[PDB]
Amino acid sequence: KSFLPHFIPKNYSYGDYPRLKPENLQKR
Amino acid sequence: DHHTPLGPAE
Amino acid sequence: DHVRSPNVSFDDIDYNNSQDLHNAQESLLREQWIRVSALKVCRKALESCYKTSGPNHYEDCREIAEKYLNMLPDHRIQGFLGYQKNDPSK
Amino acid sequence: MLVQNLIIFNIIGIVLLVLLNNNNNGILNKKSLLTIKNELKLKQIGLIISIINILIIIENWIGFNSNYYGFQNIERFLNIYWGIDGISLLLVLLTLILGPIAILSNWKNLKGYYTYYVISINMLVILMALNFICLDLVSFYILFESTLAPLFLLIGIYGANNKNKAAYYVLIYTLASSLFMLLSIVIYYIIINSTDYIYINNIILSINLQSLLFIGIIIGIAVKTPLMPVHTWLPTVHSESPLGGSILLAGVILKLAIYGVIRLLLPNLSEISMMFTPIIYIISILTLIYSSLITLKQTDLKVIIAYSSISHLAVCMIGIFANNLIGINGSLILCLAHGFVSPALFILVGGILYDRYHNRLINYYQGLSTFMPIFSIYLVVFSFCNTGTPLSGNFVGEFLSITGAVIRHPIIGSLTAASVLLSACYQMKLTNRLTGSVFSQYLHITNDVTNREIFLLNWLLIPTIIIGIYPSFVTNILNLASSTLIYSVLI
Amino acid sequence: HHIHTPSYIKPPTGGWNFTPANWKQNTVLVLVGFTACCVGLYKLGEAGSYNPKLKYKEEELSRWNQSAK
Amino acid sequence: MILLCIFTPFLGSLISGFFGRYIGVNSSKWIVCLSIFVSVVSTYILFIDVIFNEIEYTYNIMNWLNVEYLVVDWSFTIDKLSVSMLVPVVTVSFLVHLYSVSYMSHDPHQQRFFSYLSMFTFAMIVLVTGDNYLILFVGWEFIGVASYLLISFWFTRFNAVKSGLSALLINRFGDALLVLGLSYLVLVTGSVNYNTVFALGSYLDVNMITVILICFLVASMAKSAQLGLHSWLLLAMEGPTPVSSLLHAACLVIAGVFLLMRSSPLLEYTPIVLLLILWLGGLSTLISGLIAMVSNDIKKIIALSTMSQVGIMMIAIGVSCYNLALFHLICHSFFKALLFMSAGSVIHSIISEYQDIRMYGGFRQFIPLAYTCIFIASLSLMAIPGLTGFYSKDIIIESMYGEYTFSGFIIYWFALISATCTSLYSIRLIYYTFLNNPNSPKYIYINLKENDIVLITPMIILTILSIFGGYLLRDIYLGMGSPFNELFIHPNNLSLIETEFSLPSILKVLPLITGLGGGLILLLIYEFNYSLFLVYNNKNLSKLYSFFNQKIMFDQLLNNLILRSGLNIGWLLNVHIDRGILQLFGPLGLWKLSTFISSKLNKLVFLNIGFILEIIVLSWLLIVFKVSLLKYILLLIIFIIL
Amino acid sequence: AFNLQLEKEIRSKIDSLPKLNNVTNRKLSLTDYLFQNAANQALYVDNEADLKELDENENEGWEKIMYVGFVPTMILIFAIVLFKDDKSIDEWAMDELLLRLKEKNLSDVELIDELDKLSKSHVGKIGASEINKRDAVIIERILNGEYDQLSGLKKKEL
Ligand SMILES: CCCCCCCCCCCCCCCCCC(=O)OC[C@H](COP(=O)(O)OCCN)OC(=O)CCCCCCCCCCCCCCCCC
Ligand SMILES: CCCCCCCCCCCC(=O)OC[C@H](COP(=O)(O)OCC[N+](C)(C)C)OC(=O)CCCCCCCCCCC
Ligand SMILES: CCCCCCCCCCCC(=O)OC[C@H](COP(=O)(O)OCC[N+](C)(C)C)OC(=O)CCCCCCCCCCC
Ligand SMILES: CCCCCCCCCCCC(=O)OC[C@H](COP(=O)(O)OCC[N+](C)(C)C)OC(=O)CCCCCCCCCCC
Ligand SMILES: CCCCCCCCCCCC(=O)OC[C@H](COP(=O)(O)OCC[N+](C)(C)C)OC(=O)CCCCCCCCCCC
Repeated sequence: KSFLPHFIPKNYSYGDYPRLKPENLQKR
Repeated sequence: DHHTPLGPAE
Repeated sequence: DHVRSPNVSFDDIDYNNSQDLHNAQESLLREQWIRVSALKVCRKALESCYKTSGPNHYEDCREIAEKYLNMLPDHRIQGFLGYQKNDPSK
Repeated sequence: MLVQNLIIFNIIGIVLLVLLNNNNNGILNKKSLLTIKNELKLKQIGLIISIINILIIIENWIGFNSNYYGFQNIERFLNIYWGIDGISLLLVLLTLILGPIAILSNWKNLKGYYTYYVISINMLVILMALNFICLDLVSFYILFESTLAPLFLLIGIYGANNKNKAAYYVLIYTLASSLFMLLSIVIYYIIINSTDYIYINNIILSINLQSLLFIGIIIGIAVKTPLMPVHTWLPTVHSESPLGGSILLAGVILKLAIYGVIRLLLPNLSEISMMFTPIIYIISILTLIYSSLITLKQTDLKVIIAYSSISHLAVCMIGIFANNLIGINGSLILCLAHGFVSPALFILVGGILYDRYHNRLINYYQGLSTFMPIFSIYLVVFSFCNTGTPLSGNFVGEFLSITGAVIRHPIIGSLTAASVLLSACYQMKLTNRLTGSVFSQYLHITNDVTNREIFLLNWLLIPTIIIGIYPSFVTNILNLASSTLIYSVLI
Repeated sequence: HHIHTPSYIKPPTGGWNFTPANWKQNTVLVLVGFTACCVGLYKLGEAGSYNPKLKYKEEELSRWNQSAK
Repeated sequence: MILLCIFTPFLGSLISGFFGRYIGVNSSKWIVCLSIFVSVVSTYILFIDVIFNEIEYTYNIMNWLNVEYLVVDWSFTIDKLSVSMLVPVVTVSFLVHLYSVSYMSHDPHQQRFFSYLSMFTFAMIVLVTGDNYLILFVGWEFIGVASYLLISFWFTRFNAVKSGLSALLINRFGDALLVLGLSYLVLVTGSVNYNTVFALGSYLDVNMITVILICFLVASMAKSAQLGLHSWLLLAMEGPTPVSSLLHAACLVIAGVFLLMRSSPLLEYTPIVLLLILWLGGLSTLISGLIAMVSNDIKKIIALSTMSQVGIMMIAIGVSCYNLALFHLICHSFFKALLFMSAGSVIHSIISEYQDIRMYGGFRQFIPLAYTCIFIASLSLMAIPGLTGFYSKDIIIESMYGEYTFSGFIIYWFALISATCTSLYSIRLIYYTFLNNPNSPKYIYINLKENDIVLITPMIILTILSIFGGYLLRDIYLGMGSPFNELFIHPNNLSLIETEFSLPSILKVLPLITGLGGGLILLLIYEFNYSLFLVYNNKNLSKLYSFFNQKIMFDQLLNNLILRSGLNIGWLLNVHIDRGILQLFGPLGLWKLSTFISSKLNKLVFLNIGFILEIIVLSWLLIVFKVSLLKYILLLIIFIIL
Repeated sequence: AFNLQLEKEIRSKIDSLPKLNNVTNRKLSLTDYLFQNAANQALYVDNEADLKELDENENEGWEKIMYVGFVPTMILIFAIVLFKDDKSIDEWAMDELLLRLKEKNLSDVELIDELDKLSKSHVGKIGASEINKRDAVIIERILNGEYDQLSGLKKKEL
């Protein structure tokens, strides 16, 4: 079915910024 | 009909 | 009135004379703009010849077109710094 | 009859405002009448001062001869010689025009101290205008860096949340780099005993020394245009400085680097400018391409406008370093056109949206044409002007700069044509978002563009269209002055 | 029908089906002005237009080519 | 006469744009229609004076650019080529404007729509009437500007907003190459005037001409929606139907064809570009036809038909048949506009305003007048003999075989399949909308009625022009020896004889047999054996249907790969360069360096006799040491800072 | 007009209302900002804050300055670029080329006739244009003669 676009990182660590699963709002 | 009223005079 | 160019060459002046050097720079620039004016007049002949000739523009405007392409590489503003600072003879 | 009248009148103007506002400061606990209505009578006097400054250069413009080679209106003042030619005349007019526009932009959006702001703005306008009419390197550098002191305090006092960081960036980036330019100026005064424009243009230095002098001067210039990779200060300064500071910085200061190339590099270091031209093109092309792509990822409204100025001035640097009249004229035309469109984009972003919602994040704005139609009309029109659409002065400047670049270097100069696509990519993506879709759910309906903001946008749009449709108003003045900067020996 | 907030939203192009009460009076004022511009354009066009294929005789072109040689 | 023809449409745009509030919706629409009609009549007068009397009109407003040898003026010329382009432009624009009066009657923003619609007409007039390439570029850019404002007219709709941006940015890609081509033109010839550049075509280097016209070719593909720059064409369907009718008939979509025909004197001396144009047009004709046979939106099918027909003009250009391309361009502007108008009439007739043909069916009896306009336009599109399309399209397909080269033979098959598909999707579109069993609810059919006379009137005028127009104008453009010096054909490239005589008699009727005969086979299968087309059963058919229904997956490839990577490059530049290394070599890195160095120096300042005494005694070693050791001391000092 | 008694009447009405946030014929002369004493000045300011509190985007104090000083100034700039006797270097070079045409071919009767009837405003319009004028011989002589003296200034060659 749906899949994320390219160049979307699996992980990130920007200090204390919340870490949430990348979601494409177009597919909502 | 739609009978759209005319607006204020310009 | 129409002021004319004070014809002065870099080869017949002393650069220590600031007035003579100023005239040589101006004289070279004014001669280069005359070439551009001549190029535009020659191009006007090519434009007029092309329209009236129609399918005969290759033959009727052959010499005019050849003249335009030869003058184009050098009928442009070149400045004075190049010739002022360089001696072709050396 | 120019510099003497301009300095004396403005100094008297500065004294007049100081005497009136600071007379009752002696712990009087007073109310006074000059301070009524946010010091209206003190803002009005400063606005009148800016208008009179324009009339001063117009009187000298009437006597300007476009068929005369060399500097005109030569004048001795403060042991300094001052003169005007075709290139200097137009840049002075642009600087003085933005005077009243910058003051009118912050008419009633400052928290206080309007008199200090008005004096600082007028001081900056005159100092930058004087920098176009000085006739030696030392006088050029004095006015080049004198503007830092009023600008550093102006940003640090009237700035946004990060004004402290922005004040450090502008002060240190523009001084540490200009000091390298001072070294080249000092070298000129050591080996030639003079820094006069005419005197140093006739002297040919060794090819190694010209390389050293060019690098020292270009560091100060490249930081000020700005060029990559010394450009990071500019987005920070624009995003935090007041609107009037942004107008002067985007409209005048960034044009001093292009004028600096005209005075300090082309006529005195002509041989080394030809050698450095491929390097300058590579830096400017990458500056143009990278800045456009970086702009696509920005979220701050005013930062997007700041990066757009970097890409346009890269074209100006490319055009001005072309060794033909087409590229040189186009670079000068684009500088004048950018001097009007760029402040307008800051006015639309940092003066209209910010003065109502006070947030510069892009996520809060969409569908603004529903309740702000007048704003959207100017936003769309100025967006097309910024992208080089014809009938605007930017197109005339960009096309001639690109054409001159191709004439100078057909292979790599062709890459300058990417500005036509890249500029439309980031500018329209911003404009398409601000006008498309439904009105933002995070915004409350409020007033549209007021009469004061209409005046600012209209009188910045008018010069752009006039130059775009009939640029011969500008070309006729520039043709004789610009033809002197070309270095070529055709045999 | 709906609510368009026309009290303050007054774009140059109308704002959601706008027609002033005095639309007939302004329409005549526009038609006369529009007609006064087409005639002015016609007079300017006729007096300024020319035929680029007739401004020079072919004999004149022959002399231009021979001199350009 | 020339000034009235050109700038009158601009007056209508200004009147509705700024005075539309003060005159109302109805008067704004008709005044704009009046302004276009004045240009229509003035164009027809000039067409007789220019084409038949061999007269030219030139108006020079003022000088634009006067930079040394580069002189550009605000001049407009009306020659045979310009007035030939004006007839499709102004006439269809007026009929679309007349069509737009009743089609947009329920829109709250009609004044702005007509302001944008008339502005587009003025921009296109400037494009074809300028006497130099820069004046052409002015119309070239404002064509994209007006189209951007028209596709995204309903700016409250997300899809329309993003579709308008897609059309603008892709067209700006061509504009970037167009600027580069003009710059090279100034580099080589020092001018952009038609009278100057076209007089030097035979004397210029072939490599120089190729570079200029390669830039022209790239710009043409964006406007004409050829292969590689065609995704925006289907996204243009987000705008109102009058926009699509005007856009895809005698407007921006045809701008790319005009640019190559204008540059014919230069284009004849670079045969390699002609080879590229021939293949690019041939590939686009084959691809467009295949996609249109598995498409469901009624406007998408017609839009794909426009792309297929424009490619037919390109292959005519590729074989140096500029007269063939121009004549098919004029004829196509008439019956293709009729298809869009009648398609929009079907959408308005149905109460639900559905646009999918799968929800249509049995409309033939309920709306016969719209069906006849579609039926006549379809036959004209299918090059049925006797109609306008037959005299304009059938000759181009013949010219491919008549070229008698390897490329021409291959393109002939691509054009032949394109012609076969042209009849196939026309029958398929008609059957689903008018002849299929009803799919929409019964409540739709009891309220299904034809539209008003105002909508009908332009369609009838176009319908008659779609029957007799091509026959009357064939000799002007396709006649042998007809003087059209504006379009230059080299003597070595005249193949109108080998195309007309040497062709086998079978090839003269082969497109007709595959069209009508192939269409009958498709019609019989649909009516009686529809179980064949239940393609969801077969796996290969499902993939094949999906591949062409998704338009050769080009939209997915363009977005998921090209656009995403271009945005990620900016992200990489922003993260690793702008916010990265330039901050390490900047304020952030220098702050950490300053903090480390200043912390060490803060511990060196304290009141202690022993500390200062040792430093003073240590400095005595500088006197003792030979000076050549100073740099070693300098390295030692830095080591202690660590 | 300061009208000190007007502030006394105004202040009393404000003082009559102990509550706040719950006249048109008033102005100030230029001498009011400098010659008024402390007692009179303080009364105006206290009223102004309270009167403003009792409350679009008009009468901000810039309209008269910009429309009398700035807008006419821009008109003057527009007039200068339009109606100033400025001879650009390219315009000068065109006249010089025709002047050198006369000074080199003074024996050509046909050339002098066209030049005399070629008006100054039409000097720079040589070529095909809307103006009915005779300049074919003028163009022909230029096509045959190089009237520039650039080689004369370059007296040194390779
Ligand atoms: C929204 C903000 C407001 C901006 C909107 C309005 C912008 C208007 C822009 C106008 C710019 C000024 C151009 C006109 C200035 C006059 C030009 C001129 O100096 O005259 C040149 C020409 C002949 O030159 P010459 O023989 O030297 O005469 C000089 C006598 N002193 O003499 C002439 O022939 C005069 C011709 C006058 C033409 C009137 C203007 C017509 C409209 C512009 C035409 C441009 C071409 C069409 C562009 C549309 C797109 C195709
Ligand atoms: C062209 C040559 C000009 C040089 C002289 C300029 C004037 C100097 C200041 C003296 C008067 C003064 O300090 O007065 C202060 C004035 C008036 O501000 P205010 O809001 O009324 O003051 C506040 C009092 N309130 C709150 C009661 C109203 O503000 C200024 O400081 C403006 C001028 C200085 C701007 C730049 C400062 C840094 C200069 C660095 C130089 C390299
Ligand atoms: C040749 C072209 C030269 C161009 C300019 C050179 C770089 C200028 C950097 C701006 C610094 C600034 O603005 O100083 C202010 C910054 C503040 O840092 P901040 O932004 O608040 O973040 C950092 C703070 N934190 C981490 C708390 C958020 O303090 C510094 O960094 C102090 C050191 C600056 C020394 C600069 C000397 C440059 C020497 C000459 C070049 C070799
Ligand atoms: C050669 C160039 C000539 C250009 C002159 C053409 C006439 C100008 C008409 C302006 C009025 C108008 O249409 O803009 C304003 C109209 C008003 O909306 P409305 O339809 O009245 O409904 C009102 C309903 N709202 C409020 C929901 C919209 O739309 C807009 O806010 C659209 C925003 C972008 C406007 C783009 C203007 C055109 C840009 C041109 C770039 C060169
Ligand atoms: C028969 C004659 C045919 C020709 C007709 C000519 C009509 C001229 C226009 C008159 C109306 C007018 O100037 O409108 C001005 C308009 C209308 O808004 P406003 O006036 O500010 O009111 C709103 C403010 N309020 C609420 C305070 C009252 O302002 C604008 O936003 C105009 C922005 C410019 C749009 C066009 C830019 C074009 C750029 C490129 C140019 C080639």
